[PDB]
Amino acid sequence: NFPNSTNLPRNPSMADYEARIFTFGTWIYSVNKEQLARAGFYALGEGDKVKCFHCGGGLTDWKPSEDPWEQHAKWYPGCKYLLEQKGQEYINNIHLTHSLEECLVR
Ligand SMILES: C[C@@H]1CN(CC(=O)N2CCCC2)CC[NH2+]1
Ligand SMILES: [Zn+2]
Repeated sequence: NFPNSTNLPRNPSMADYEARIFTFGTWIYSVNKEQLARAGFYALGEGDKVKCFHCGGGLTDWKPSEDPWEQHAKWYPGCKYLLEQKGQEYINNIHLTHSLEECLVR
């Protein structure tokens, strides 16, 4: 499934922060659930699989050093939720950061 880059959320049932939060339940994983919800993510109930309510972009295997908004920008750069909450300056920063990384680690 392709990522939603329209201004309309793919899962409007999950558009409220309240809604997203309930999906987690007791959360054992290394990334903060409220942080994840704030970044538009709700839990799938399979390991630490989250999905963004707006773009539908899915992310998994959360390391403690990984930020929700950073990972959102990384994999779902076309998400209009992301664009709106963070701004384009932030998204460019994130991209330049990750690309410069993949060329210093590399
Ligand atoms: C949270 C972070 C996400 N990474 C990539 C991922 O989960 N993807 C699934 C769809 C394509 C990118 C793995 C490491 N942990
Ligand atoms: Zn998104």
